[PDB]
Amino acid sequence: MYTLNWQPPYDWSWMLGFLAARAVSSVETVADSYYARSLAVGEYRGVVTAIPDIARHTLHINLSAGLEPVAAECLAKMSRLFDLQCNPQIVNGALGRLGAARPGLRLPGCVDAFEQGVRAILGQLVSVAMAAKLTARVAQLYGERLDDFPEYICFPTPQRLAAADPQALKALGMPLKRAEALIHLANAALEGTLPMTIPGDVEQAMKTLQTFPGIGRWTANYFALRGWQAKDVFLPDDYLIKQRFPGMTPAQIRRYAERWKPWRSYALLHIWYTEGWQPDEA
DNA sequence: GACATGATGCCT
DNA sequence: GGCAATCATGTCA
Ligand code: NA
Repeated sequence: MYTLNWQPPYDWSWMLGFLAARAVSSVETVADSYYARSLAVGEYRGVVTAIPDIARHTLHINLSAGLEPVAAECLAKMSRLFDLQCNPQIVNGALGRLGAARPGLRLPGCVDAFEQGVRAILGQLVSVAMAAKLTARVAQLYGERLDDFPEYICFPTPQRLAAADPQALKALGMPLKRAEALIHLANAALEGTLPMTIPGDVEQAMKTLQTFPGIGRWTANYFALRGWQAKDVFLPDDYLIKQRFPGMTPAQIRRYAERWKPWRSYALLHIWYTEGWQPDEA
């Protein structure tokens, strides 16, 4: 019913492929031509479907009945998930050769910052496939099924996670520190200690998110990128990044990444998806 | 089974 | 730089 525009080029197969690898069973459904998932805007809940239209560079958003009242907030969420604000002619004209290979590359955002936080935490150490299994387990155990769309389940809400038993989450296959971290993150969301949208001083914000238990530099940086759609952050502590920077240490990688300001976030994404990439020997 | 390795948090 | 950490895989006695 709703239509949003985007500025070509846009690589929909990469975006959907990125979201597919991380899809939580019963929450999201990712196809080649569309994306769908349960969605809760406050006491309102339902299913959102995003169907791109490469031809007319338009994204069609469909909403089940229960979300109609809060349509705009739903559109705002899909626009942050799919990064429709992106001006590729600017980012590429800044990353040079680094982006030449994938010009329609976008920053996968999120639909709800608290949810992205959960994911960030359970995305530590393990592979993308195991973090996905973990998040599915947490969802099946703490989420709520939709009334009118039984196949779907809503992602666990902060209140429910704040009440959870640490051991109950642990027994799902995660370290206790990780389980406790989720419980603390949920309590921050409950009271508002968790910035739900990008703040004025991202750096200072991350610095504070780093005081929470179970949340370190990788998690806060990753959260900022995905949950706040922050455009200028790098993940030097990332397992695949250290592998892209053979030998170089995190701090090194840091000064080296600076050359990509203020689009470091996009650079991280291009480097993640450039199989044999390596730094241009200084 | 005792290890050790693959895929972040946090302390000294 | 080391200790803690979970599930999955691969050695080795
Ligand atoms: Na911390």
